[PDB]
Amino acid sequence: ALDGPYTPDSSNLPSNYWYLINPLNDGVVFSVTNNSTFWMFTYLILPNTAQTNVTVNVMNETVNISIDNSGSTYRFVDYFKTSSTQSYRQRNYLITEHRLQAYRRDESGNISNYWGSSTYGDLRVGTYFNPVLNAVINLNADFYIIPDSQQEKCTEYIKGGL
Ligand SMILES: CC(=O)N[C@H]1[C@H](O[C@H]2[C@@H](O)[C@@H](CO)O[C@@H](O[C@H]3[C@H](O)[C@@H](O)[C@H](O)O[C@@H]3CO)[C@@H]2O)O[C@H](CO)[C@@H](O)[C@@H]1O[C@@H]1O[C@H](CO)[C@H](O)[C@H](O)[C@H]1O
Repeated sequence: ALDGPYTPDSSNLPSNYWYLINPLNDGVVFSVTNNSTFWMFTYLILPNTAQTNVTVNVMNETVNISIDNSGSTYRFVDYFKTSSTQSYRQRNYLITEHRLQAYRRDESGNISNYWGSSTYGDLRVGTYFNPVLNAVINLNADFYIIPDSQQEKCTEYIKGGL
């Protein structure tokens, strides 16, 4: 149906596709930096994860972050900073039954992904207005590719699983 799966890869990805990651493992599943004003990664957290300080190696830095997930399903949590020496801070999250999240970089270089919760009723695509034109995107997960004209198909997978 879908093009894929492909093994984990880093590349300066094009803008006319959604990248549907299907991470086998928790932890860092996605990252991108422009090396100057924006660093972003997504951490997949298991259900019933009490608040924990964890050390992670991401985009060539060893950093410490807080993670938590008191829910009964998976939680993909976005972390960002806007300068080299800042600490990472949490942004949006996706609550989901499935090991699936999806990313797209728009033509202005902004990262979009899925936020919210299908079960709660506020699942949405949200865009972080922090351009990273030509930045290498690290997909730390097996993934599939979906043409940008087919966002509804991507949403279907995010909601329902593969
Ligand atoms: C107020 C509300 O709707 N709370 C929801 C909660 O919704 C948040 C999530 O969608 C997260 C995902 O990242 O985004 C939050 O909105 C962000 C927005 O995306 C940012 O751009 C903006 O800068 O900040 C806002 C605020 O941080 C949403 O607010 O999602 C949870 C989990 O599904 C819901 O349970 C929660 O609903 C509330 O649940 C409460 C008890 O658990 C109460 O029932 C309350 O009445 C519900 O509204």
